[PDB]
Formats: sequence, C-alpha cells, structure tokens
Amino acid sequence: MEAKAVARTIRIAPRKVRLVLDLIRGKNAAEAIAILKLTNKASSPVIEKVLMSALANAEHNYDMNTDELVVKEAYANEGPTLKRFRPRAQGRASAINKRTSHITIVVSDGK
Amino acid sequence: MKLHELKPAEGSRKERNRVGRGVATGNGKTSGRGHKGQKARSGGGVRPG
Amino acid sequence: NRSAVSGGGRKPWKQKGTGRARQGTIRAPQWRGGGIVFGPTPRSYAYKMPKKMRRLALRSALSFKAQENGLTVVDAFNFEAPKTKEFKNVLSTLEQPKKVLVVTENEDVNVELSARNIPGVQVTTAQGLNVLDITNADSLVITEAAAKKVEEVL
Amino acid sequence: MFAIIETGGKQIKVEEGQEIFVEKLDVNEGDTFTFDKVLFVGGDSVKVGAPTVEGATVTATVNKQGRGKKITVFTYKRRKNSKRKKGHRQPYTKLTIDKIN
Amino acid sequence: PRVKGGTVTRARRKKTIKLAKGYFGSKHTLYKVAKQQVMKSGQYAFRDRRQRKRDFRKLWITRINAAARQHEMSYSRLMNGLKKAGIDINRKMLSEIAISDEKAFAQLVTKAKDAL
Amino acid sequence: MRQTFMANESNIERKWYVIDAEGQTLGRLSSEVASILRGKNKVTYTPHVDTGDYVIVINASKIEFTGNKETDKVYYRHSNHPGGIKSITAGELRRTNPERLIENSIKGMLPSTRLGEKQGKKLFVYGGAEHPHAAQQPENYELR
Amino acid sequence: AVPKRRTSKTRKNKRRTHFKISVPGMTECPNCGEYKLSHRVCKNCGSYNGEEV
RNA sequence: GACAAUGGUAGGAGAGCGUUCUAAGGGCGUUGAAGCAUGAUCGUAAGGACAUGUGGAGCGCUUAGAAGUGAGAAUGCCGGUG
RNA sequence: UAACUUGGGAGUCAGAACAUGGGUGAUAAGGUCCGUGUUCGAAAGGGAAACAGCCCAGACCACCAGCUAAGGUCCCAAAAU
RNA sequence: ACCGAUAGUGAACCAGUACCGUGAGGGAAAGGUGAAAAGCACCCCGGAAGGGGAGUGAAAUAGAACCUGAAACCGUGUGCUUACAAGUAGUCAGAGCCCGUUAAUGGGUGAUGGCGUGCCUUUUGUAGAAUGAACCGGCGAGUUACGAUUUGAUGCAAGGUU
Ligand SMILES: [Mg+2]
Ligand SMILES: [Mg+2]
Ligand SMILES: [Mg+2]
Ligand SMILES: [Mg+2]
Ligand SMILES: [Mg+2]
Ligand SMILES: [Mg+2]
Ligand SMILES: [Mg+2]
Ligand SMILES: [Mg+2]
Ligand SMILES: [Mg+2]
Ligand SMILES: [Mg+2]
Ligand SMILES: [Mg+2]
Ligand SMILES: [Mg+2]
Ligand SMILES: [Mg+2]
Ligand SMILES: [Mg+2]
Ligand SMILES: [Mg+2]
Ligand SMILES: [Mg+2]
Ligand SMILES: [Mg+2]
Ligand SMILES: [Mg+2]
Ligand SMILES: [Mg+2]
Ligand SMILES: [Mg+2]
Ligand SMILES: [Mg+2]
Ligand SMILES: [Mg+2]
Ligand SMILES: [Mg+2]
Ligand SMILES: [Mg+2]
Ligand SMILES: [Mg+2]
Ligand SMILES: [Mg+2]
Ligand SMILES: [Mg+2]
Ligand SMILES: [Mg+2]
Ligand SMILES: [Mg+2]
Ligand SMILES: [Zn+2]
Repeated sequence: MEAKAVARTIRIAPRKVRLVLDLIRGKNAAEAIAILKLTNKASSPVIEKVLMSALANAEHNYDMNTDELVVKEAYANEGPTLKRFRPRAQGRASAINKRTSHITIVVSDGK
Repeated sequence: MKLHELKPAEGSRKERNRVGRGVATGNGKTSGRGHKGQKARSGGGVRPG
Repeated sequence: NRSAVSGGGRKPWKQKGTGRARQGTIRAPQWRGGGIVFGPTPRSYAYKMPKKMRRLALRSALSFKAQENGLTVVDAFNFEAPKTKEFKNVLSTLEQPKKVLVVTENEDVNVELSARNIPGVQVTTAQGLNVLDITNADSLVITEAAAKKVEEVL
Repeated sequence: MFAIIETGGKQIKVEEGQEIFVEKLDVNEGDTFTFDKVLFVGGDSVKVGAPTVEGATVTATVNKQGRGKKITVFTYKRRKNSKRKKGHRQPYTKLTIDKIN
Repeated sequence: PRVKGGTVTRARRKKTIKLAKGYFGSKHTLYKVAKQQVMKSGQYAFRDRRQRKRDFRKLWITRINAAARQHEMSYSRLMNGLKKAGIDINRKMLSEIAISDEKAFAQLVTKAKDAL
Repeated sequence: MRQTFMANESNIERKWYVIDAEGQTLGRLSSEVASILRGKNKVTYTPHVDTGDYVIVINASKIEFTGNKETDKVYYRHSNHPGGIKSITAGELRRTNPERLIENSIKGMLPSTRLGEKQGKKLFVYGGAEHPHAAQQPENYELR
Repeated sequence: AVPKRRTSKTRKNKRRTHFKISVPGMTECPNCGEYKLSHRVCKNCGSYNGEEV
C-alpha cells in the first residue's frame, strides 16, 4: 500500500531540492527523517514536512504501520517561475528567475 | 444538370499558378524572377520602350 | 494593410548599432498585430454573359426537367385564402417530390403564402424563372397559363 | 542434397522443404512451379552443369505472391533546391521446394 | 476566407521526428536537426543499396580465393578455369558451396583445372 | 535471396601457428602473417568478426633485410614534445628489439580499427628459437 | 569569453556527475536512540559523552 | 505484346496532394465530434486510413465554386523554454 | 534525325580549370586577354590517398546476379607474391 | 462563400488604461469551472502554504486565468547498451540480449565491419575559418481593381454586343 504527499509551488529551485531528495530516495522513513534533520540545506525542512505528511496519511487514511514504511518515491517537478529583473550597469536590466518546485513523497509498506 | 453534379466544359478552367510555395513547384524561392537585378525587385523593371 | 493599422509612424530603433534586425515600423506585416499583405478587399463577384446564352441556359434547364419527367402541368391553382395544409395535400395528390418549383403566370399571393412555409417547395412567376431554382428543384409544377407564357418568352 | 537453380536473373541454393523468395513469377498461389535451369546438384551424388545439368528440374509450390517492405528512395543535392522522393515495393514470389530432380 | 495554419504543420513535422527515432539527442527531438538527418539517411541509403552489391561480391571472392588456395589454385585461375569448363555457378553460390560442401567444391576445382 | 553465411563467435575456431623468421625477408613474412591474423586464409572469413588464427613468430633476431636497409631504413617516433623526434635504424632495432621490428611491421599491415588492434594482439614474437606457448599446442606453418 | 557552442544535455549531465551532497556523518545517540552528528551534542536529548550539555 | 526514353541549377510546360469557406447531394456523432497522443498500416510523392487512450460536441464524404491555402532560415515579429 | 516559320512564357549578360593556337607579362603566376575543344557550372558513380574543372563514365526504381572502363592485382584493400 | 483571442478595432477583459516622455506624443498585455455553485461539511499532517482522505458532480485527471492541453524544456523508473576509445553522429552489413505487432519474408537494443566533412544563402568555386538561424510554437512574402494582349472554353455569326 502506498501513501503520498505533495507540496506544490515551493519557492525553491528544483535543482537545489533534488540534491536532498537524492539522499532519501529508497530509504526507510526513520532514516530519511534523520538525514533531513541533520542535513544543512534549505530544502530539507520543507521536504521533511512532505515526508511527515505522507507518513501521517499512511497511518490515518490507510492504517499502515509507520515503522515499516519506506520512501518509495521522492521527486521534485518544476512549478511556475516568478519572473524578476535586476538593474545592471549602463541602464541594462538582466532577468532573474525565481523558480518553484512541486515536491512529491511516496511512502510504501512494500506490500 | 444537378447542383451536386456540376461540371465545367472540358478545357474551360485551369488552376492558377502560385509562386513562392516551395521547391517542388519549380516556382519556389525566386518565384520565376531569377537572381538579383532590377527585374527581380518588387515593382522592379524598366518602362516599356 | 500596413497603412490602415493604428499607430506605427515612427522607426522602432536606429538602423544600425543595436545588434537587432532593422525595422521601420511596428505595424509591418511580419510583426504581431501588423498590417496584412494582400488580404480580402471589398469587391463584386458578379459578371455578365451574352443574352442569347442566358436564354439557352433557361431552355436547357427546362428541357432537362421535361426529359427527366420533372414537368407537371396543372390547369390552375385555386386558393381563396392561404392554407399550407391544403397546398401540402395538393402536392401529395400530384405525387410531387420533396423539392418542387411551383410556377404561376403572374404573382399569386394565396399560392405563394400557402407554399412559403413548406420545406423544399419554391413558388415563382413565369418571368421569375431562373436556372438555379429550376436546377435545384426535383420537379416543376406549372399552371397551363404560365407554361404558355414561358413558351412565348423563350 | 542441395541444388543450384537460376531464377530472376539470380542463382539460388535450395534444398527440399525450404521456403524461397524470388523475383515475381507468372504463377497463381497454390500452383506448382518447375525450375528448369539447374546449374549444379549437390549431396552424395554431385552433378555439374555446363552450364545446366540436362534433365534436372526442381519442383516448388507457390505459397504467396507479395510485395516487399516499402523502400523510401530519397536523394537531394545541397544548395540546389533539388530533391526527389519516391516509394518502392519490390514484387516477390514465395515458394517451397517440394522435390529436386 | 482566412485559413489559419491549423494542424497540418504539426502533423508533417511529427512524421519527420518519428522517422528519426533512435538518433542521438536533439537529432531525435527537434524538427530541423532530424529533417537534415532524415535527408542524409535517404541519400546514404540510396548510395548504400548500390554499395551493398559491391561489398557482398567482394566477400564471396575473398572466401573463394581462400577455398581455391587450399586446393593449390589462385582465385584468378579457378574462375578462368570455370569459364573454360563452361560452369556458370556465380561467386555467391560458389562461396556457399565452398563453406557448406567441401567435396562438391573440390569436384568443381578439378573441372576448372582440367579445362586449363 | 539472401543466403550468405556469417561467421560468429559461436562457430569460429582459432588455431595456433609457429612461423620461423630465420632467413626470411621482414616484409614478405610480415604480409603473409597479416593475412593469417585477419582470417583471409579461411573460407568462413567474415569482415565484422575475427576469424583469424593466433601466430607465433620465432627467431625474429634472424630476420633479414635487402640492400642497405640495416643502416638506411630509419624508424621515427615523436613524443608530442617540441623537437621530440627520435630515430633508430632498422639494423639497430633488429639488434636491440627484434620483436618490436617484426611486430610493428605486421601491425602496420593490419587495419587501424578496433578489430584490427584485436587481431594484432594475437601475434606473439620471440627473438630466440624458444617460445612459452607449448600449452596452446601450436602447429608449424610454412610461408608460401 | 563566451561559449562557441551550446552545451548538450549529455555534456551538462556528465559534468553534474560529481555535483552532489553526501549523507550527514550521523550515528545513533546512545542515550535517546535518535540519530545525531558524530562528535556533536545530541539535539534531541542535549547529551554528549553520556552527560547532559 | 515489341522497343525507346526517364542526372540536372536559372527557367518553361503538365499532373496532382493537403488547408479554410460556400452550394447541392448523401452521411457520421454523448452507444462519444473535432483536437491531442501512441502504433509493427496504406499510396509513386505531396499525403490517406484504422485501432486504442485522452477529449466532450461537433464533423466527414462526393461533385462543383471561392481563397487571408502550405515556412526552416528574412541579425524576421510575439510568446514559451533552454 | 533533325530543321525552319509564327505566336505565349523565360532565364542569362561575375564565369572556372584543363588541353591546345596566340597577344601581354619575364617562353613568371592557380596572372591577364582573344581562337578551339572538353569538363565543371547544372553531374551523382569508379580512379587520381584526400582533391568543382584531370582520367573513366552520364544515377527511372528494386536485386546478397553477370561483363567490362579508367585504374589495378604482397598486406592495409577486391584481384597475379 | 468577412474575423474568431498572435485573428478581428490599439482596445471581446475597468484601454487610449498600465507603462514611457518636460512636452507634443508613443502605447501594451490580458477571453473559456460546471447544466446548475451544487464552489470540497467533516477528519488527518502542517504556523501557513500545500496535500491525503471524505463528500458534491456525469466528470474535480472540471477545485478558481478552473474546456482541450502540442512542442521546446525539466524529472522519476525501467529493457538493451557503454570506462583502449579519434565520432556531421547516420547509413549499409551484423552476432548477442530483450520483447511480441494494423501478423508483417515482426518490434526494441546493438559487440563489431564498410561508407560518410549539417542546412540555407551566395558563388567560378563554400566542410568552409563567407552569410543566417539558441531551441520550440504561432505569425510572416506575386494580391486585387481597371485597361491591354495572348491562349483555352462557350454562344452567335457578316455580323457580334450593349
Ligand atoms: Mg541609471
Ligand atoms: Mg498547377
Ligand atoms: Mg527550376
Ligand atoms: Mg528555401
Ligand atoms: Mg536571393
Ligand atoms: Mg548577378
Ligand atoms: Mg535577372
Ligand atoms: Mg546577437
Ligand atoms: Mg491586425
Ligand atoms: Mg475562416
Ligand atoms: Mg504557420
Ligand atoms: Mg556493380
Ligand atoms: Mg540517365
Ligand atoms: Mg528529370
Ligand atoms: Mg509554369
Ligand atoms: Mg499564408
Ligand atoms: Mg522559429
Ligand atoms: Mg577558352
Ligand atoms: Mg587481397
Ligand atoms: Mg473562421
Ligand atoms: Mg487559443
Ligand atoms: Mg488583439
Ligand atoms: Mg493589440
Ligand atoms: Mg571495453
Ligand atoms: Mg557504422
Ligand atoms: Mg550560379
Ligand atoms: Mg569551425
Ligand atoms: Mg553578405
Ligand atoms: Mg549566427
Ligand atoms: Zn540523544
């Protein structure tokens, strides 16, 4: 049985989010929580909340046992980009992309 | 005759040529005007005589 | 066209030095919202043919009806008042097809009113005959007086 | 035992009970075709034709008259705005050898 | 009446992209690159259908030469010998016999040698 | 109809041969060995596979040259460093490294392809009359 | 100064082979059993070397 | 049946494909239109089907008529994204 | 087996090499300007390692058939150690 | 036999607005839930955002710039393949492996061999180290009117035609 949580339009670039997701993918939930807590990156706390929400929906909605759960799927899809500009020298403006991520976590009992 | 079976007299109608509609037609690109010179320009050419 | 589209008087940027394509107006055809090159312009599509050919065309359409047995001659149409149902009944007794062209010598209001709402049925005068109406109809129901009038005219 | 037979401007090495694909022959499906020209007969008894073994024939049954997979023939000359695209499907006759000689 | 670009443009380009399936990177993705590659693929295929005939003829001769040398004869003499004998087995069939049936090939060699 | 046999690793059989280099011209021995290594002497020769046989050359020190090649035939190698051209004569190469002289001669007659490099690796050359590949049970081959 | 050619997806991804973050050097805390960074005070229980910090 | 021709730029000539709209006829569609996606399909080419998924209300076909009728390139224009 | 006439529609008016008859230049130029022929242009295929213009030869499509041209036949690399 | 949201007015929308300029003046972008709002009670994670259920609905993979939802582009997983090799990336030949179709002398991949210097423009001649294009999408160039001439078609004809 699989339980899923998604955090949509998180204001962090997918590339940055994906580095942390690479750490936790395919690991037991308990270990994944530990990695997220002890990893010093901006995406880690947001990812942790997605994982915690996924584990909660496993226990509540599907009555799965939390201890046996594994992080089957972890991935970040691109959200819509916030388009901004930075004034440069000589009256020129250079564009700034403030990118967003859709973070999905799937947890599985392996059954 | 019938409005669903109309036919013009044979030889009465020919389809117009359309230039600048691809290489295969033989009138693509330069559109029969050749390369450069006054004659290949829009509104180009000399007065008669 | 480029002249008709609003604005676009000034040159967008200098001819040289910017690294951009040279442009003379923002309403040029390859611009979004620019003028159209050689689009439709208001004109008539009507043309003429010699009178003898017009007459030949009418006679050819009428003859095709006669050859296909699409010609029915009736003595007269008598309608004191306009009644669609009565006219519909008449057509059924006459065993007429769905598409019928009814011809009268002169305009008859009651006949025209009676057949106006019936799909496939068209009512015309003898002078009003035109090849399109004749060709479209499967059959023609003509009054004796109308038929004689048509013969004289053509 | 094998036989060398000549058909469709080519030579084919055949054995009994073998399916062959040859240039289209003028025969209907289910008909029996005899290959008249046998260049060589193999096996324990070897016969060499000069150029054909005399009185040697191969009998085959026509299985299918078909067209090969479409070949798209495309050629172009760069910078000349010249190209040609043609489709081709080569006709073929499929047969099965019944008997040699 | 106005005719908008519509669906014809997508349909045509998609056919080209499908023809360039299996090509590397952008060549299997973008219309302009794939079109060029599909054009190159046509020209190459046309050339290679002709080349294939030259290549297989070359292989058959190479194999016959080896087979002849085992019978202490050059390819050049073997083929000249076969011609004088009147044997019209082609190089493909000769090559196949040499591989499949050595005894049969040996008999052909003797015929060629006798003709010379 | 397509009927051409194609050799593959399953059906290919590679033999071991010993060729004596004593009293043989380098190039004439070299050209013959190159054909054996490439499977040109097999009826099952197939271009895209290695149908060739392993070749052992012995007595490479006793290989011969004609004319004044011993002094006048020079091998040049560059180190890819500026002015990095180094030369040794064919005669000196024969004295110092006869195996290299034979090996380079044959490899220069092999195709510069992945297959060609592989076919060159099947050549084993020895300056003396003794080789260490007795287990391979090599067969003596006489050059034509 | 400037790239002569655009970088392909393949080339870019080959370059990103070593662009990754390692797992934190973490071990289970003896007192509470929660993972802690090695040589650091346990954040959960505030204990280091079997003593409260 | 026989045999003759069939490289090609500028360029001339011919025959066609497909797009939108109109007329007439004849059809399809909530028991699923168009569009979109996928496929190992068909035609000498432009191109045409069919099946399935998606979609959710329009749309083919035949003959004729009429065109804002076909894009890869214009340091093209606008948008999106590298 | 073309030719000519009349009428509708063109494009072209920067040419190149090679060979050969000449002018110019210096019996210089991948020079330049005229005569002649060929090829390229607008021509793929084979040869000349590569190589518009040289040599052989003019590709309707298909074939894992055959004979030849120029050029070749010890190995690369098909064919004479 | 006019447009159908890059079209059609600059403007289908709070547009001569926003924005730009001292000013004259220049001047955009931006339509679509559903039949009905029935617009997600309640529960759970979270500060919120967002999500998982439950429920509404024919449909929520119709949940608010909410019909459809192409491509570039970014990810995740997976069958085959790859760390001695010199690549206009294909093409032709071809084992092994993995599959099984509009059932077709099938599909995916590809050890290894042969051959092979993009396209367009402009040129005597361009792999060109000449030009042009980041990519994808849309948009973007012989038209119409009135005369002339010629050809085809058709009616009538020493007449033809308004
Ligand atoms: Mg400033
Ligand atoms: Mg035409
Ligand atoms: Mg042309
Ligand atoms: Mg073009
Ligand atoms: Mg031009
Ligand atoms: Mg010029
Ligand atoms: Mg001109
Ligand atoms: Mg620039
Ligand atoms: Mg406009
Ligand atoms: Mg329209
Ligand atoms: Mg378009
Ligand atoms: Mg040939
Ligand atoms: Mg020809
Ligand atoms: Mg032609
Ligand atoms: Mg023309
Ligand atoms: Mg257009
Ligand atoms: Mg574009
Ligand atoms: Mg001359
Ligand atoms: Mg050889
Ligand atoms: Mg419209
Ligand atoms: Mg739209
Ligand atoms: Mg608008
Ligand atoms: Mg506007
Ligand atoms: Mg390896
Ligand atoms: Mg290859
Ligand atoms: Mg030119
Ligand atoms: Mg370069
Ligand atoms: Mg220029
Ligand atoms: Mg550029
Ligand atoms: Zn602790």
